[PDB]
Amino acid sequence: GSSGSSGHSGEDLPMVAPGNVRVNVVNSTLAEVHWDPVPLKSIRGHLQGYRIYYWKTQSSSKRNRRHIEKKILTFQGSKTHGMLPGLEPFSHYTLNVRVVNGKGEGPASPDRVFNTPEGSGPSSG
Repeated sequence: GSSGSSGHSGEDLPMVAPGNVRVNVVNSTLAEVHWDPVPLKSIRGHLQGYRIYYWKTQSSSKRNRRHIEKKILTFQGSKTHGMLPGLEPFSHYTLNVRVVNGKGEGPASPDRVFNTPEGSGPSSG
């Protein structure tokens, strides 16, 4: 076989994703992800931001419009941590970090997990 043709010229694009990924749950509804500040050599050009993809785990939609809600988070500029607000308590979540530059994204780093504690607020039933 082959599978080939198409070429390009230009297109600087990123190459690797951030080191030492971790996440710390902060509040019942708020977590804080951590990652390493990648080299410009991997960014190739001008770092726009970190994006984070994440989804609800341990809910599992089932039957009625069965899919997984795969949400996105936006941290422009060269942070090394970024919060997950507007989540749920007593739930598992999965997320991953991706670099973005002036040309596009590159790869996403290894996925991570966090479970949120229990709750807080005027719950009753």
